[PDB]
Amino acid sequence: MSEKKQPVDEDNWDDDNVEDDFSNQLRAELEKHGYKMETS
Amino acid sequence: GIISLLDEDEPQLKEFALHKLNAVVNDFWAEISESVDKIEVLYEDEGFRSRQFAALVASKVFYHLGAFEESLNYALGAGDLFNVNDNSEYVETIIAKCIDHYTKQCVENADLPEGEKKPIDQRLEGIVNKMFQRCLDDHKYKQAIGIALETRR
Amino acid sequence: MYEQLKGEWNRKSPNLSKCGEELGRLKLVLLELNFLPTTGTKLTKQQLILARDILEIGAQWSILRKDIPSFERYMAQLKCYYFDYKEQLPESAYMHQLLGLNLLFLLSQNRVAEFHTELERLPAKDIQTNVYIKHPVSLEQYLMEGSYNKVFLAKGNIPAESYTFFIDILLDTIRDEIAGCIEKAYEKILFTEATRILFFNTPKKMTDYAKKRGWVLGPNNYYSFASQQQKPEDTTIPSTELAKQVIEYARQLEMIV
Amino acid sequence: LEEGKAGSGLRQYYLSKIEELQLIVNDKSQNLRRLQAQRNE
Amino acid sequence: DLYSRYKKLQQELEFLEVQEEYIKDEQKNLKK
Amino acid sequence: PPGGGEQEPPPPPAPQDVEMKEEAATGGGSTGEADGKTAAAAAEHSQRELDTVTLEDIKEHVKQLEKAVSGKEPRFVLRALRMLPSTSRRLNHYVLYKAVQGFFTSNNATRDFLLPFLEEPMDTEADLQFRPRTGKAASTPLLPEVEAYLQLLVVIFMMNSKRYKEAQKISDDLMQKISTQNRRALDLVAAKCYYYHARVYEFLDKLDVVRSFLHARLRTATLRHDADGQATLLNLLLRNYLHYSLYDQAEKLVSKSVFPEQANNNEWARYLYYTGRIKAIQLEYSEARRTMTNALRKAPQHTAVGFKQTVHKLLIVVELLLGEIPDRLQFRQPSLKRSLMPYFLLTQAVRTGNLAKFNQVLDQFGEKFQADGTYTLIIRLRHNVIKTGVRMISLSYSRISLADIAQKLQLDSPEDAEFIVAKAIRDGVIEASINHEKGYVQSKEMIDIYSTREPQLAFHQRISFCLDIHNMSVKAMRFP
Repeated sequence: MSEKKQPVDEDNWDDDNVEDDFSNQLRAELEKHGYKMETS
Repeated sequence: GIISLLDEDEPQLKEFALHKLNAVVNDFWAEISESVDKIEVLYEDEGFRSRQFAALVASKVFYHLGAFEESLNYALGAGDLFNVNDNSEYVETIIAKCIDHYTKQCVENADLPEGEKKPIDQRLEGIVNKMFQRCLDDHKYKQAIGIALETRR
Repeated sequence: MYEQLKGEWNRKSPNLSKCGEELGRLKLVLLELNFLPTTGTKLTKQQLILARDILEIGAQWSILRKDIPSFERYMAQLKCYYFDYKEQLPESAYMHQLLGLNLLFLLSQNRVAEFHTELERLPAKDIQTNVYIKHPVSLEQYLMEGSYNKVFLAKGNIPAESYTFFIDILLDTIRDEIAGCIEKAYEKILFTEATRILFFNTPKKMTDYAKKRGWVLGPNNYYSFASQQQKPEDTTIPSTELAKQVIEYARQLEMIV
Repeated sequence: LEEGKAGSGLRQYYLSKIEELQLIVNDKSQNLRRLQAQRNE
Repeated sequence: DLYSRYKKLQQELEFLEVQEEYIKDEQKNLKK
Repeated sequence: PPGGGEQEPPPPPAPQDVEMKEEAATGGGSTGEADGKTAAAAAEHSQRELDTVTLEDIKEHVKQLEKAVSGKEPRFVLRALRMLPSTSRRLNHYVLYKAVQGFFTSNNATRDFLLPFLEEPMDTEADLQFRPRTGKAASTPLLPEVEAYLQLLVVIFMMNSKRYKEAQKISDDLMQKISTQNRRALDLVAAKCYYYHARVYEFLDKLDVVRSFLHARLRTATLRHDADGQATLLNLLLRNYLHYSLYDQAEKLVSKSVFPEQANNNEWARYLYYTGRIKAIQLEYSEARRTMTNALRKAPQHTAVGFKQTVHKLLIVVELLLGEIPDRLQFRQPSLKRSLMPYFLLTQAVRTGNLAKFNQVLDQFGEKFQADGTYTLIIRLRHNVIKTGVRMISLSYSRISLADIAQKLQLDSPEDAEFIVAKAIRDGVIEASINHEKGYVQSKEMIDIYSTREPQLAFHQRISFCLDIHNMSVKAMRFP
């Protein structure tokens, strides 16, 4: 404005929530998905 | 936390208490809002010598809360200590409100026209002509007739 | 000058007669310096520090005598002393837990908004130090669990001090919550299983609960019958307010119009 | 005068507050009179 | 002087007060 | 030296053009606006005054120094002089100094020279009509002067500027009072100046007595004359009262009123931000979520700069405690992202059902939360993390074992497995019925009531809001 308080101090986002779920969980993932095969 | 000091029985602490109130009441006007209910004890007690001044701090906290007629209620039984102060802002606000109340009551009183009259407290009507003497002393002649138009009497 | 004041503090008091005499002795100071707002010359607050010590023990005597209004009065005085507009004062050894006495009592009164605004003065300091304040905030952490059992493990070891009178109130105010929060809704709970939470051996508190709850008392077991409970449908009861809401809703359509 | 010169400040404030309130009510009357001019059109 | 205008400024308050009833009633009949 | 020597002359006349005609056309226009119309206010040059103050506050302010245009500070504060027919000759004197600076070098007098300068409106005797024009001609050098921040010996001149402004404030309270109209143009200035009060007092000492003065002003506005002033005074109160314990929480309930009408526009919404944090301390989110969201949608268009981003920092806090939170990178700003990185990892681990993941973020990133004072949420948010985990596991599993559920949520013991569910049922978190023998926990899915109650409750907000859009459209449509 700049008056008063402030001088004192589809889209891809909806799916980017789920991507954030993929970031902290199960990586992507390829390698682990391929490593779980020979474990048992 | 000065509100809890009102639980003490001796009134000698109550005079010092009100002496703290009126000094810090500008910032602490909100701090007396929840204490109103404890002020009722000091105003309603007849053996309390400072009730006259208890009504002053009550009328101030009701000035902060936006209470008008409610401040008039304590204004009446606040004694001589209330009308003795003509200084600063608080004296004109209360006489404007009290004369508004008084003049609507007097337009009603002239419509009786007599008989079954409403009770008129000597304090609310005494400050009328009493502060009218200011217009006679200052000799200001425009206001002197205005008050007599207001009371209709 | 004046005194003798702290001479009765080390010895404390055998009864409430010396305590009342200590308040009558402090009444003279309250007539002279009153309570405030004397800045000074901050040396005029030295005897106010000496008054803070006997007010701290005035709250220890207010909880010792169990009186509620006295405790909150003396705590208002202390809290205002650490809230005084001059923050430079000699450090009080009781400054820590004297906030926790009123905090644990406040928690016995169940005040949610005042709890959090109590710690608003020093948020980073209460976490890093003052174990006496770290017990009530861990108690709150355990109250969202809730506890119940974790608090029963922490209630064995408290420094405390003077929290004995408060943790008894905390005791009862938890124990009725066992009964309130167990049902609704659980199908059944075995006898000795509830006896593990009520502690004791075969208390009469569970008999009084067999009265208060009611509810059911079964052999070697218990029951939420019947059933889970009262069976709300609610059938035609909500159809009244379902018509009623549409009444004023249509009124809003007519206000357009 | 204290009755007075400064008490007539509240007194005449009733004139200015009534004229301010009435300036709102008169704005609400002006914008509503455009209605009547238009409906008469 | 002061009280004169004090009693002069509620006139248009009441005049426009009945004007509200005026405009409100007239548009309702004008719709018919 | 030749290059810079020839680059010194061009700059100074650029302000000496615009800044000369700026408050002469704006102040001189508001001079005739203040004599009549004076409706409302409006005084549209008051809004133009906001634009002008913000105009110099980017470029060029007042000074400096610069050894060129520093003579404008005594220039505009001199020569009222005195009555309007005598002011024509003085308006010409302002132009004579342009030839003085064009012929010889310009004279610089500031700092200790400002004491008689600020007292020259009192020496001229007098303006004499417009206190706000003298308050603007005295403040306009003083307001950007705070940008020096030299802190030595000129801050007591800022105290003298509050004293001189208080003289102009005694003249503001005594004069007029009946259709004042100087107060309504001065309430913007009493606002800005009081914010500059707190600005200067933040660099030295908090103001305990200036709040006594401020509250005298505050309560004295009601009822006699308050237009736009008290809305700002309440925010002055709230601003340092939110930073300074205590009780100020319930102080707002006795102040309201509201106070209507909301002004100035966004200036009211930020008030909703301050009280949003306040009402968050009472743990009520439903009242807090709306006041937070309204703050952001009611504030256009920026820039600048970071406070509009911080209000959003605290916006999603109450929603995180709610348990229902949208992903916050839709509001992501290139200047904001870099600031909330630690904070963003916080909400990232909050929405998850892992408790250890959440306890790590407080350890590593608590150092940033100390500066924001946001630890008030970090104690109460744990309740929401456990409630989130149990919600997930409730809908995602038909029948769950209480002993086997503790390993995933690091619940660590069998006993609290019953406790979380006990309060979950008590708060209506899960409808499942639990049997204690082993014990086990079974859950059931009930519906069909569903769209009976929930959509009609939303419709009550939807339709009322749509008819409000209709009323607000009719209001601005009927003006022509």
